[PDB]
Amino acid sequence: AVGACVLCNSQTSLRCGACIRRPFLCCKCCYDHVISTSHKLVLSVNPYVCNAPGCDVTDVTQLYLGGMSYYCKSHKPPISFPLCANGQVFGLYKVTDFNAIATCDWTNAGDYILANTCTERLKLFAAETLKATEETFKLSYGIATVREVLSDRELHLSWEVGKPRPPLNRNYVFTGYQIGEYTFEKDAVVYRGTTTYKLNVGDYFVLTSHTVMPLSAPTLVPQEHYVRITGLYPTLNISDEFSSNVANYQKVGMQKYSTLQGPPGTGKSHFAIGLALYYPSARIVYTACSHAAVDALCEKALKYLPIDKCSRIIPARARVECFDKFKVNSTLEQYVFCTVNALPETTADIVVFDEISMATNYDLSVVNARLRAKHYVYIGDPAQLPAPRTLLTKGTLEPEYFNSVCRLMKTIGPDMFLGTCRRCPAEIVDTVSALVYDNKLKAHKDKSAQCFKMFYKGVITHDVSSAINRPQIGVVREFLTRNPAWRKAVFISPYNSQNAVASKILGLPTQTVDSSQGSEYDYVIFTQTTETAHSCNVNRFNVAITRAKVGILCIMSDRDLYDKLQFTSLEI
Ligand SMILES: COc1ccc(C)cc1NC(=O)CN
Ligand SMILES: [Zn+2]
Ligand SMILES: [Zn+2]
Ligand SMILES: [Zn+2]
Repeated sequence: AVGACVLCNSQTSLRCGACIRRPFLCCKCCYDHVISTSHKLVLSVNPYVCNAPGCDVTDVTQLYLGGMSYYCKSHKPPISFPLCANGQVFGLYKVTDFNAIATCDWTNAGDYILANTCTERLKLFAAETLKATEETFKLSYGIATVREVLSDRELHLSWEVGKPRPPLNRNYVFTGYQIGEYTFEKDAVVYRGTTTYKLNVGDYFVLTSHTVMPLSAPTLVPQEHYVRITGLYPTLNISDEFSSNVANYQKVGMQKYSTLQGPPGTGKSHFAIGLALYYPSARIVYTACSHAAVDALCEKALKYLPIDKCSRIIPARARVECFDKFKVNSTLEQYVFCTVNALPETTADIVVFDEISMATNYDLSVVNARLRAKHYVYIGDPAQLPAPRTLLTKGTLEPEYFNSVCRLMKTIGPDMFLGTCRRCPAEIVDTVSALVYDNKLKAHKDKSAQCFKMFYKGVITHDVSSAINRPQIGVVREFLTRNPAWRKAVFISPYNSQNAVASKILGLPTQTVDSSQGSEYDYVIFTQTTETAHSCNVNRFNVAITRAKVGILCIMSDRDLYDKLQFTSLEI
């Protein structure tokens, strides 16, 4: 009820009642909000509404102070002062960017640009507002009910009339009814139940709309530079394996926070785990948004760090499987691996936040609120994929606007850059180096002579909006007959519907570009499927072709990206 101004910090009792997060505003800033926007409801212990019986005047510009009460122009007493006058709204202890964050619908790219270019408190206001908007949008969707059960993995659904149907992919996680979370993939639909239960007919699912908590901590803590390693104790016996990162590990101990840009296969988790060997007494918390990113850090830690000092933090609501080898939920172990939403309230000597392109400003802030650390390290790559922005439908979100860490990496550059790709055949490294890394990424591997490209537009069909290209899958099938070593390839495309078709026709394991991020395979077969902004996205393209260790086959739709691929072209 009585708090601090989200703009200039000048204490007040005035909260905007029209803002979905109800932020406190000072006398000066509340005025500049109500007179420039449709937002006219002003709060305190008592709201600014006409006290005269049965009067519906709530607009603060049409209200006045009659002693210690509030009334409109039609009900005010002779001795009454306007609540809105002289650039101020009457309150105790007596902006363009704040207005736009407060009133935008978050469907445009410019809304996200602003949410990242504004002041720090406006970043938290923006992150709270966006997350709250995203959750209330889930409520707009229709309830799905089980009509019949075909088998242990297939079912038929009945939808609510009037309310739209959400897109079916492993992106949208429903909550069965409390029979556990469930996901869907396309009249022959497949049901992916997180908890194994006999799919009851009549039982329904609904999109988990968790409540949005307020943000207290900043996205980035204030930067501190030191002239000596602070609170960390190095070794002069770090294995040659991690010696390439000694100068960077020291930079970590000489700054409050540091950023690491690591292109694919340049040694990000090797750097992250090697930081524990360089400061062997330090308590380190390894965090990331996804369970898969946390698990990939667990796998590297399992190889170099003592297993008895490790613990994998798993929340009670087990939404999918997790890394099994560390002791579970022992919050007190020297090494703690946990997702951002499951983080306990604790301290650390170092906090490592991985896959930073997937973080939102909300995630950056939660980490600063749940973890108080001597040093924070942000590992990721702004040339890789960002978190899906479900409300964003107009415009494209550039990497400098993914989050505060990405913004720093794209404007002032990263503190540390891993320049040598050790995963990919040089054809791939040379392509992405020119495409997204300003020719600064170098190849450790030779050219494999197993990277191919084919320009084939085929025929584009759609499953609602998720696209399919059966002729591009036909070309893959023909290629497989002539190149049987490729029988072990992973099939990748920008669309679930393309992947579902390729799975039945080719029999290859399937993966979307977005779900492939962080993973590597010997052989990759990629079909572009369409020439949309989604399938032409250079960060998505970069992720797609950098999954391969040995060979890649790219069936392309876009001439531009095809021409850039430094691969042997194939005929047909
Ligand atoms: C657009 O570049 C290419 C396209 C196709 C092939 C076979 C090679 C290159 N470029 C190189 O191998 C580096 N000069
Ligand atoms: Zn203010
Ligand atoms: Zn408002
Ligand atoms: Zn009135």
